[PDB]
Order: sequence, then C-alpha cells, then structure tokens
Amino acid sequence: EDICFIAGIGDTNGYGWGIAKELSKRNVKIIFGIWPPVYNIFMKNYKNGKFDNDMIIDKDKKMNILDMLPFDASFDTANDIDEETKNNKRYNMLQNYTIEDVANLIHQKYGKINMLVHSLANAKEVQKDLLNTSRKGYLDALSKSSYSLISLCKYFVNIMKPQSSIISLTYHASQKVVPGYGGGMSSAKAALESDTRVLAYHLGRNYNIRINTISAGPLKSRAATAINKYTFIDYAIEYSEKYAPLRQKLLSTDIGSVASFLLSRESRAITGQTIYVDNGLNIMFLPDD
Amino acid sequence: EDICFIAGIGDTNGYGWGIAKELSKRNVKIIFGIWPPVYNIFMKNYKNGKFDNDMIIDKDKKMNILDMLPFDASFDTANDIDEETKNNKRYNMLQNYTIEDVANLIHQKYGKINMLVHSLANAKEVQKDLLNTSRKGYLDALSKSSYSLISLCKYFVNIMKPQSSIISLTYHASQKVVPGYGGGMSSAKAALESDTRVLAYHLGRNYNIRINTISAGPLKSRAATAINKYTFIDYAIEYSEKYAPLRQKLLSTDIGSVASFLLSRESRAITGQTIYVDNGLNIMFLPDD
Ligand SMILES: NC(=O)C1=CN([C@@H]2O[C@H](COP(=O)(O)OP(=O)(O)OC[C@H]3O[C@@H](n4cnc5c(N)ncnc54)[C@H](O)[C@@H]3O)[C@@H](O)[C@H]2O)C=CC1
Ligand SMILES: NC(=O)C1=CN([C@@H]2O[C@H](COP(=O)(O)OP(=O)(O)OC[C@H]3O[C@@H](n4cnc5c(N)ncnc54)[C@H](O)[C@@H]3O)[C@@H](O)[C@H]2O)C=CC1
Repeated sequence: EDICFIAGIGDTNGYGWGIAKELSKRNVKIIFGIWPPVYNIFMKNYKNGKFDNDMIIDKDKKMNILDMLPFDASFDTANDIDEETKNNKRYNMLQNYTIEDVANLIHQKYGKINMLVHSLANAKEVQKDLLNTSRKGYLDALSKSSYSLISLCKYFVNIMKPQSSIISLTYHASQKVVPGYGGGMSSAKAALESDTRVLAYHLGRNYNIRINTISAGPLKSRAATAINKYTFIDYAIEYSEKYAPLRQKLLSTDIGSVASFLLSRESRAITGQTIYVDNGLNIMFLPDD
Repeated sequence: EDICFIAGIGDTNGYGWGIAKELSKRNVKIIFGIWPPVYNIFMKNYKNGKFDNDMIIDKDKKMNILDMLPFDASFDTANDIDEETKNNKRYNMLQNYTIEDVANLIHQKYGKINMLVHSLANAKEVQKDLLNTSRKGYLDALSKSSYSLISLCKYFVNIMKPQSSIISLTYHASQKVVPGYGGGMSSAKAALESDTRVLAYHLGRNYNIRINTISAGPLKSRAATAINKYTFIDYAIEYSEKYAPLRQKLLSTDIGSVASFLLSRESRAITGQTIYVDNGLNIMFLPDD
C-alpha cells in the first residue's frame, strides 16, 4: 500500500493534479494538502462534481483520493500561528493545518506513508523584479517556497517508511535569467535545488530516503498566471512550443509520469538530482528565429 | 511490439545486459549487437547454457532475446572495413556487421524498431593518462566511443518509428577529473554528452525522436577492468559505496530500470539530458571520514 501526500493543490490546472493523476494509474493512495484560504472553495467544487471528469483515469477508472486536509506550509508547529491568521475568517473554522499537525494527523489516520510531493510556491512580490524586491517579500518567497521543503522533510520523515521517496518542482530561472520571474522566486528555486542536494545526503545517509527535484517547463496554471510580466506564462509557453527540441504541448501529466517514476523503486539509484522535464528547451542557447 | 537494438554486449557482466534484463520485464523484444572479436565466444556460452541463470527475470520470466548479430561500431559502411580486419581470423566467417549493414539487416527481417541503446566504449591507450596519449590513440577513442553514436543515429533513424527513444552511457569523468580514466576516454565522454544535446535538437525537430544519456556509477565490467590503474574500478566502487548519499551496491539493473523508463513513452518530455544513476555520488564535494 503506497500512500502519497501532495502539498500544494488548489485546483485541477496545476502540476499537483497531473502528478496525482499519474500516481493513480499505479494504484497509489493520494492525500491532498490544501492551502486553507482555498480549502472550503475546493471542497465545494469537489462536492458539486466540478472535478468529476478530471478524475477519470485513462484505464477507465476513478482517481482515488484518500483524504483532503487543510495545510499551510508557512507554519511549522501549533505555536507558530500568529494572531492575524489565528483570527482570519478562512482559518477560524479550521484546525491542525501546520506541517507537524498534518504529519501527526496523517500518521494517526492512515499509518506511515512512502511518497511525499512538495508542489507549492508563493511570493508576495513576484510582480516586481529582483532589484526592487523588498527584504520582507524576498524572505517571504524563501520561507514559503524553499524552507517549506526542509520543514516538510523534518516532520514527515518520522511517519515515512525506509526507502520512501520525495520530490519537489523547480524552474530553470534558478540557473539562467528569465526576465519576469521576480520577487525572489528565482532565488527561492536556486535554494530549493541546492537544498535538495544537501537533503539527499542527510536523508540518504540517515534514513535511506531519496529526494529529487523536477525542473518543469511552462504550464498555464493559477500560480503561473499570477506572474504577469499577455503575461509571462503565455510568452514562455509560446517560446517553448516554437524553439524546444520537441515541438509538442507540455502536459501536467508529462511531469506526472516522470514524478511517478522518481517516486517509485524503479529509481532506487537516483537522488539529489534536478531532472528536466521541459521537452528539452533547457539545452538550447540560440533559437532559430 | 517494442523492438530494441542494444549495441555493446560481450557478456552478462556489463550494463548492456542489465538493460536487456530490465527491458524484458516490459516485454520488449531484444536484438543484441555483438562485437566480432567476442561473437563466437558469446554464442558458444549462450548455446551451452552458460547464461541460462542470468536470463532468469525475477517473476520467473525468461529473458526474450530476438536476435544476436555481429556488429562493429568502427565501420559505417561496407567499404569502410580495411583489408586486414576483413581477412582477420575473427571476421572471415561473418558479414553485414557495419553500422549501415546491421540497420538494413534489422529492417529487412523485423521492420521498424523504436528503441536504440548505445552501450559501448573502447580506447587502445586507456592505460595511459591524457598527457601521454598519442593522437592515434585519442582519435581511436573518440572514433569508437563517440562518433559511433552519431553514426548509429544517422543510419537507424530511417528504420525507427516517430516518438522512438535513444540512450547511451557516460561517466562523470567528463565533467570532473578522475585520475586513471585515460586514453582520451574522459574526452570521448565529454563529446558524447555534448553530442547528445546537439542530436536531441536535430532528432527532435526532424523525426520527433528522443535521445538522452545515462551517467552511471562504477560497475565491475570487462571494459572497466581494462582501466588498469588494485585497478581503478575497485577503488571507484569502494569509494562510491562509502561516500555516496545512498550506501548500497550499484547493480547493472539499477541503470537498466532507468534506461527502460527513458526508452518508454513515460518520458516523452525528456530529451538531450544527462541523467545520473550513481546513488548520488556526483553531488558530493568533500568526503566525510
Ligand atoms: N507553472 C509553471 O509554469 C511552473 C511551475 N513550477 C512549480 O510547480 C509547483 C506548483 O505550481 P503550479 O502547478 O504552477 O501552480 P499551482 O498554482 O496549481 O500550485 C501552487 C500551490 O501552492 C499553494 N500555496 C501557496 N502558499 C501556500 C502555503 N503557505 N501553504 C500551502 N500551499 C500554499 C496554492 O494553493 C497552490 O495550489 C510550484 O512549486 C512551481 O514553482 C516549476 C516550473 C514551472
Ligand atoms: N563500468 C563502468 O564502471 C561504467 C561504464 N560506462 C559506460 O557503459 C558502457 C558499457 O560499458 P560496460 O558495461 O562498462 O562494459 P562492457 O565491457 O560490458 O561493454 C562494452 C561493450 O562494447 C563492445 N565494443 C568495443 N569496441 C566495439 C566496437 N568497435 N564495436 C562494437 N562493440 C564494441 C565490447 O564488446 C563490450 O561488450 C560504456 O560506454 C561505458 O563507457 C559509464 C559509466 C561507468
């Protein structure tokens, strides 16, 4: 029985969904971690069957979601919750949404898991360029998009089985400059990739757990659409579809099937790596046009 | 009907064999390309059942070998083979072993294939360090170990279906220095890796075909043993098992399962990449003890 917790899903148009979809093809139980502010709305859409078609698997089956829990990557433990949030309308009717709390919650209800997916990003000033990003906004991007991975590993390793696997999503902006990806997001991804290597060492040596990161190509999702700089995401997609070695549309399931492989034992020898799933765009220097 | 041609197998102790074994789990037909000098010995052992145990695939499956053909990567076409090798004791009783001839041969007997594996390397002066390698020895290593890939692509591309996949094997000595990996082999691996990217562009744009390379960890194979440096290989294996993030023996089938994934459609969005399957050793800078 393989159980996978996916941190970072707010709809069916992101990478988290493509990953859950592909893992279902392999019969793995899925648990969603939903950011509190969109939890109730997500449950409403779910309950009203708005995701039904999106849950049908190729092999003529239904995606099996074990559970859906409110989850906020910016809070490590219960005593980290501040006043302003502890009174927020969207957080009031919710409890146990901190990293340690969800880990205890999952362990208590379903036992130990063996697959972990970090699929979340957030930066307050993603619209501003690096030079004009404030210290507060910069640290916010790193806390939510980078440190969250470290904390997830620290708390979930206690409820994971040996030889389990972890993955996260990153973007090439960390290695090469892409104008438009601001707010410290490029910085956060750079830390994520570096941290993945160091975590691979500690997790590998002490628990025999693997951890890799997938560098994906452009995907018109909510997080992306909110980067605007006809917006940043529309440009990257068009560019990728014109100049990438492989001229085909990049689907969330393309990252999903690769994630599925990295999360399985088929890849027991791969760890601390940044795997590119972008139709090869990253190998290009000079375009044809 | 998936058909894969594996170029570079002289026994069951190499990566070519582990790859063949893993591909058989997915029921893909295997065609072996055997270097002429060792063709007779290999057929002899196979015939006398000296590989029957190695052909056992976990699930009691029996490795499915479609065909076994003599093959020499140093010759592009029939009129490339010199008089000497032509009348050589080991080549006399054989024919159609050049790159162009095996392609036409496979096509004529089985039609188009969709999987190509370049699993060979060779260097006359591997025992010498770069500084002391002659021009002749250097060009020989590149000719046999690097150009062979480009040539294989040129002739096999015509007998491959769209969306097919190609992989080769490389070693980290191309990116970082490992004393002992001489004769221009480090050079050859560097070329192969760069060529993999360039070919991904061409193969991808014109044939919608993918090509990637696997950077494997140390394996005590025949080619590896030739690198007399208690030999280079024993050191590398011992060093990998004591310092890699994942302390475990690296099996040929570990590279095999990754090869299998890259050759299947599950990796449609990956191309031109160098994927490390080395228990994570490449991410380390300073060893522990
Ligand atoms: N869309 C793209 O073009 C690319 C995306 N990526 C990465 O893929 C990952 C997922 O992003 P997408 O599928 O693009 O977008 P997405 O918008 O579907 O997913 C991001 C999720 O993070 C959640 N989030 C924000 N702050 C949170 C917090 N404090 N706690 C928990 N959840 C929180 C949101 O609810 C959202 O569902 C991100 O890490 C992103 O950087 C990597 C390459 C490209
Ligand atoms: N063993 C190791 O530690 C590592 C090996 N590699 C690569 O893996 C690939 C396969 O090597 P191994 O499994 O190590 O050794 P192997 O010695 O079993 O296989 C190489 C094969 O190439 C064939 N060969 C040599 N010249 C040829 C020619 N002109 N035409 C056709 N075949 C020819 C040999 O018969 C041999 O079977 C090589 O490209 C090697 O560089 C990459 C990382 C590590």
